[PDB]
Amino acid sequence: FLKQLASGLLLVTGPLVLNRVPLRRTHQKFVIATSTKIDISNVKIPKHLTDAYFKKKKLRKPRHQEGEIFDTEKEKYEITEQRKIDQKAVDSQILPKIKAIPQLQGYLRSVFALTNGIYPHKLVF
Amino acid sequence: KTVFAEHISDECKRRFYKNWHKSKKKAFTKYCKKWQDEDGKKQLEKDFSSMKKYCQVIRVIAHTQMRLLPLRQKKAHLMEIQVNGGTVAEKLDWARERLE
Amino acid sequence: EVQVLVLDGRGHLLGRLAAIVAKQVLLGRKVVVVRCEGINISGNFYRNKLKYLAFLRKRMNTNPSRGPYHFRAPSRIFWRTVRGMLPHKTKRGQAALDRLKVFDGIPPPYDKKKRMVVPAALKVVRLKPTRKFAYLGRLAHEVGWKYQAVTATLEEKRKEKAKIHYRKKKQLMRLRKQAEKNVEKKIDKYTEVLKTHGLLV
Amino acid sequence: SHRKFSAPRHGSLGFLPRKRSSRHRGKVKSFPKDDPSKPVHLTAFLGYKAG
Amino acid sequence: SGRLWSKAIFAGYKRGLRNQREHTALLKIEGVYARDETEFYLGKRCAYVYKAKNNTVTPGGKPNKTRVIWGKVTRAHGNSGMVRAKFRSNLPAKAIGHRIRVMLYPSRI
Amino acid sequence: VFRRFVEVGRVAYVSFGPHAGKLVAIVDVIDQNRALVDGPCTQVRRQAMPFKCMQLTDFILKFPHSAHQKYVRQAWQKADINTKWAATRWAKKIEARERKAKMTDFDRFKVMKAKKMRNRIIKNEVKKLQKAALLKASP
RNA sequence: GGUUGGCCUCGGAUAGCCGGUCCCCCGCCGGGGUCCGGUGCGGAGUGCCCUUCGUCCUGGGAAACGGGGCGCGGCCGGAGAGGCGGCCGCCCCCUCGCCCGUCACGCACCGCACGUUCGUGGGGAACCUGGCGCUAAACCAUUCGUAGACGACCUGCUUC
RNA sequence: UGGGCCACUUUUGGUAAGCAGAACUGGCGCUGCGGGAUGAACCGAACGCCGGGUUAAGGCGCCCGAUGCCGACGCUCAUCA
RNA sequence: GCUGGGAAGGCCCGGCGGGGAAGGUGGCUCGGGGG
Ligand SMILES: [Mg+2]
Ligand SMILES: [Mg+2]
Ligand SMILES: [Mg+2]
Ligand SMILES: [Mg+2]
Ligand SMILES: [Mg+2]
Ligand SMILES: [Mg+2]
Ligand SMILES: [Mg+2]
Ligand SMILES: [Mg+2]
Ligand SMILES: [Mg+2]
Ligand SMILES: [Mg+2]
Repeated sequence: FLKQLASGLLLVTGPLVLNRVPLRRTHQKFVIATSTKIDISNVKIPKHLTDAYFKKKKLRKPRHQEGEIFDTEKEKYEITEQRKIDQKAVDSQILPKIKAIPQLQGYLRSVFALTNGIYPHKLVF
Repeated sequence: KTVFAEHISDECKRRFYKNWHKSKKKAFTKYCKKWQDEDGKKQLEKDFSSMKKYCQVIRVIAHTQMRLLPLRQKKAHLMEIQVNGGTVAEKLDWARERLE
Repeated sequence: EVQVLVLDGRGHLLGRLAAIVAKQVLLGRKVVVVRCEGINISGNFYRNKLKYLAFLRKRMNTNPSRGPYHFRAPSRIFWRTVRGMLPHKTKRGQAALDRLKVFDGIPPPYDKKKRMVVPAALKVVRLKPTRKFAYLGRLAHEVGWKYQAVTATLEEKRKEKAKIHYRKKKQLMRLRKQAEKNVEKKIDKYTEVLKTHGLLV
Repeated sequence: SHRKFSAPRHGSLGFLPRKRSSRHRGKVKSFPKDDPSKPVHLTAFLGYKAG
Repeated sequence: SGRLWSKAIFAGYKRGLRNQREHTALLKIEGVYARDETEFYLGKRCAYVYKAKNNTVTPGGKPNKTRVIWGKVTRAHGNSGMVRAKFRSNLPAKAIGHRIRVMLYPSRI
Repeated sequence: VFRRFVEVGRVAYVSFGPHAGKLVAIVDVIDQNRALVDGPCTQVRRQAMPFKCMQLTDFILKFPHSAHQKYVRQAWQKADINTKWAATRWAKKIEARERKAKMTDFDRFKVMKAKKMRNRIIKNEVKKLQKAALLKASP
């Protein structure tokens, strides 16, 4: 977790080289806050990483009225080189702090699952 | 487990048919070959050994001889007759030597 | 849960175990009770035999073949006790009753599996030690069950095989302890982690 | 009320389903109890009622 | 890669002995056998997932035979860890003794 | 057959109730169901306590019955029951249970990795021992 | 239509248990008697096992007497409902998979549900594709009369 | 409408009666609902169609919602409890 | 906040004491025990 945005959405990046999660928004209702943390104080999140930055883009049927000629092109969202630049900028100062403490990178690489014996109300996260 | 003998008589084989006239008399014709081929002989020996090891009571299937009677019927009567008086191995040896 | 719950009926009280089993099978769980001849009933044997004989007396005067069916196997006796606690005349209750399997002795499917125990139904904790009790196997045998002897012989045969299996398991555990004390320099690093987090005192 | 005089019931309920036998041969239904001390022997036979 | 939902059993409807309020359901969550343990699951989303004969649209996927009725845990029931749940449509009675999933989605931890 | 008795001075571990998890000393007995109980060094003031929530330990202090808390505390500190208790297998089983309960997600992950490696090494050595013990050619 | 890792097993006692070890008897393994530990069960079902992001550079440890075979062939065990399990021989493969690290990559689908398994699920027809194989009965009609209200039942019908 | 009946208590005749006859209040009749397994009258409570909360009388092994409390103290063994 | 302006309790070996005992400490006596 990096910061809370102006809309209350969380900005997260489990670094893209670890678990394929980019700089992404998420809702705090739908995340579990674990007790393990890293000191990401003194890392600089770029100022332009805002809700306007992360809002989805779309453009359909401006001049198109009757749908018989397919508009199913452009459905492939493209990763902007700006997004790649920002991902590298954030990761280049997040990853050194992750490697500081032992086997945290593997913990971030693994996913959370419920084993048939374990119960979330008994789990300490 | 049930083990039948080779060369079952026609009067006994009639018991297995409701219409022996229209029948082609195929009963036990593929079972009887296992008394002569090597793999079938091995299987029969294993059946007898397992009966010795696991069975508590053995019976012999025996049939009457219809042709010796003055009756109209030619279809033999089959029944299981219990073998008493001895160990299971002893009564299986007795029944095996009494087969046919 | 999703697995089959296998319970060992020895040392359990009839009605207590039947109530637990009935609730389990009504909750959609598959329950198998083995060794129903080891089930106990509180109260002395003559009293419980009198209860069963009074059950035997209840038959349809006009046609006993239509009348109540008195099952004499201990497994069927326990099954009928559970059916008394299920709503067996509805489809839901019949499905619950179908999710239950009862055996006298431990047949080969379940004699190789671990058997559970229900402490809330156990005679040792539920019954004062000064109280008398009856064995379901003896009660069934004396009200008409025919296979008490053969089940006893098969159970002793099974117990001999289980003793051999247990000796092998103890040998393996001794060998594992020897291996643990053998490879110790290359193991104490992870042993320390387990001890730090409370596994492996 | 009770029947005026006592009389034993007609017939036995031990043979109660007075139906046609499901078999013609007649089955044994109980062979003699086996004791292994005796010599090996057969326990039954089939015959035909001549007269 | 993993289950991510607690297993629950649809035990029945909220009821008296001779009256049945089908609009709310009782669930037995695995491992929760005390009333003081049910606090974690209050408000959690729960789903009854089943299969039917015709295909239906799947959000983020191609149509399959899987259907779902959504709901959520509303309060605790009794002393033994049962919970109450309100689903969008009252649960069918064929689901009694079957699986409900409690998804952790609106987490408070 | 019995090795532990309810007696004046017997230290008991409280298993449930308001004072669960603590140690106390039995000071007096009442009515076969309760005891006067005082843990002066374990933060349990003197009070009645049912025997049902007690689990007798192996430690016995020496003081007369219904002696004051000063003397009970002196007997507790002399031959200090706190350290002796912490050294027992019972107390460290309790401690292991507690620190396993407070295990976090990261600690669970690290425990899984360590247990993985430990079990693989142990089972490799087990296979080695079985293979070595299978070379038997003797009359 | 369900389901969303597995547990492959002593017997039991409860005013008692469990484990280990040296002497005696049972044809090299168990049963005793010592002795040594543990017992709010830690050789613990409040337990144990497995643990799934995938690859690429790239070191150290574990291993290297190692892993994977719907590959064949053989053997052994299991009968209570064995519907299962184990061991060998040859061959064909990678030296990888397990832990700690180096290294970057994969649609990063722009916060969102039915995701994730059992699963090559069960049942029913049908099409093509190869190998190995089989060539039957039942009922009616007729006949019998050990049978019989009718059904049903007992019987016979090109061989010495 | 002018056949009433039931219950607490008072009460007459009768051995008594789910009998016959009075007094008082309530009820059933005319009234569903929760509880008493079942039930005209007992206990709770009276009713437009619903959602949430909470109770009454009554309950909480299983049928069957709810004690799956580490409930408290005793008493009791019944071969018709 | 109130109460008996709570009751008990903790610490100050509470100190100068006085008294009462028993579910009797030490000591003494008697009877059974471990070198
Ligand atoms: Mg009257
Ligand atoms: Mg009227
Ligand atoms: Mg009115
Ligand atoms: Mg009314
Ligand atoms: Mg009612
Ligand atoms: Mg009644
Ligand atoms: Mg309401
Ligand atoms: Mg009730
Ligand atoms: Mg209930
Ligand atoms: Mg009486």
